[PDB]
Amino acid sequence: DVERFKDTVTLELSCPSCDKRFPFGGIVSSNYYRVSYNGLQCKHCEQLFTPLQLTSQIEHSIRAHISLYYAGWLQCDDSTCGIVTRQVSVFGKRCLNDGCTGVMRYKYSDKQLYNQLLYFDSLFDCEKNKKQELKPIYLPDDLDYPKEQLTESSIKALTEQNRELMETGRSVVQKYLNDC
Amino acid sequence: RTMRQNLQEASDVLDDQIESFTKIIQNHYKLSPNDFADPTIQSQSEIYAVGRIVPDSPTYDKFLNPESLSLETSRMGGVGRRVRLDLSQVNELSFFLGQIVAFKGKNANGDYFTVNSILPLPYPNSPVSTSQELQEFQANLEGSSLKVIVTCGPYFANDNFSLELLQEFIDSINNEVKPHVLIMFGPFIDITHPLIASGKLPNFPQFKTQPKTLDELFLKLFTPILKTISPHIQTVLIPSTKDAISNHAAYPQASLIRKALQLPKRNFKCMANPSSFQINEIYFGCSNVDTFKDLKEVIKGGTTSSRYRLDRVSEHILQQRRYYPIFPGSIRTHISGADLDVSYLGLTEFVGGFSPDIMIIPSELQHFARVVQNVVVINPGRFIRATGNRGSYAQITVQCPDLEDGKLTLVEGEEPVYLHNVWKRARVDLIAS
Ligand SMILES: [Zn+2]
Ligand SMILES: [Zn+2]
Repeated sequence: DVERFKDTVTLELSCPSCDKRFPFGGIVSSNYYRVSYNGLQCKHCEQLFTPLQLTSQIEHSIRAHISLYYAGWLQCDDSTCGIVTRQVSVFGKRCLNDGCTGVMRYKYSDKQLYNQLLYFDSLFDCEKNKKQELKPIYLPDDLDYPKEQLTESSIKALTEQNRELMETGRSVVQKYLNDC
Repeated sequence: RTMRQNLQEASDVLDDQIESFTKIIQNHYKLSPNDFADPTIQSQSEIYAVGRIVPDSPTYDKFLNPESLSLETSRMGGVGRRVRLDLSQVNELSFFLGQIVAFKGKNANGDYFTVNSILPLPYPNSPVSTSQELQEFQANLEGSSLKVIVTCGPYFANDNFSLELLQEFIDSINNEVKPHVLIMFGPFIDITHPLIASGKLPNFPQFKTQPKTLDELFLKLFTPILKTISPHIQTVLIPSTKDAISNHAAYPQASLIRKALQLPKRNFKCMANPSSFQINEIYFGCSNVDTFKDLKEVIKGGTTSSRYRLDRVSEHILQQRRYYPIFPGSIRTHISGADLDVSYLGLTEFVGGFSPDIMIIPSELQHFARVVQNVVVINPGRFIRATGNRGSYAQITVQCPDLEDGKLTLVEGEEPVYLHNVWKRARVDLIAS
């Protein structure tokens, strides 16, 4: 789970009122947002997301990823070549550079897509939120590293208070995970 | 089918396109396979060759010309090798990336294939009907003409969630136009709508319980209005890969699930994207990726350039026998795209090898209806414009089939059958919505 999400990218949410953009890492610390007892709250303007305001963005990101995936970019193995192209030879694995012996692979592999969706799923997984098993959204030297750390007992409580929101966010990921 | 992309399988499909056209060319022009040879190597002799138009570099400039194209051969034809095309001896042409083509020519010196002539791909056959079938169809309609209305999303503007225009339209079709069938193309809830994209979704005071997801937004916003379409009007829904309500965001795209949309069985059918079907005798071919916007021709010649772009593009589609023949498919730059699922391009080929009587491929270009090679080609245009101004829709009115009126053509053979001549009997109006 640790290594599985190492190359996934963050879910970026935008605030409906004030338009500030931020990564959403689950019920975890952040200088941008707070999961309060009545839902996801923007720290810059204090406005609460509604469920539809959150889930429409989850779904939009998912679909951006799925669309990139279907763009079908390919990349060559050979470090001295490396070309990226959407051209597919009738021998698929064969590189289109005259004489290059490298192997071609879909640059967004279906393993990567599946991992990206499983990461999104983890964000809205209550048991994982409570056990604090989610991947951090910030490295320690990041200028936006969170100033306040949440407590375990706050996370437990806040997670149960927001169960319904979480499960509904999670169902939107599952729409595409069972279809994969 | 799941979200798997398998390179071997995708390449199989691309190989098979070249091979199946090789057989179509050989049967049509009555040539022997010994007349076909590998154009990627030097010969002293003129040869026939079939292949796919590809760029001459795999990392290529956005803008191609007649000096920067190659032909890709099949695995059996030329071990899949690609050879640069010398088009200098050919004055009139229209090519595009992914096109399968047939040439007569020669590779004189090893590094170029000089095209001496283009063997045009033959147009696919048209469907036919028996006299009995046409008489039943005549009885169905009780004299009167067949009416089919066609709309295409988006159905609401970019800055609001009003379906007032759709309500006005529904009232009109229920109580004035009274068509037999209504065909509605997505997107219904477009995932790239800017308020949907940004999550700037408001509270709806006209809903007792707010939707929590885009699927619920469809049930509260569209379903109640769609439900008001008269049960006498059969209504067909065909999705877009931009439909938030679909969970299959690749072309070809599985049909929506009607029960999930809570639409009544009495008059709603959900079809695949693409799909082909008959309304009475008329064969429809419907596809919801914007071929007309996306197909970028490389052109030479005064006669080719003086023709209408929409005619040329429709002929390419008929020749290629698939609704979106461009490959690689287009990309919107990442936001959206054709999203081709290459392994299943098979399903996007003309069903039965038949050309449709009516071909409907909605586009963001201006609405149009045109006859090309005896096929009625229709773009109904977007139902509403982004700004909220009136868009358009298409009305198709077809004279009732009559074996006595002459407008149907008897095809000669022991078993007597008739060409629908829909183009001779159909009127298409493009109406402000
Ligand atoms: Zn805010
Ligand atoms: Zn290479």
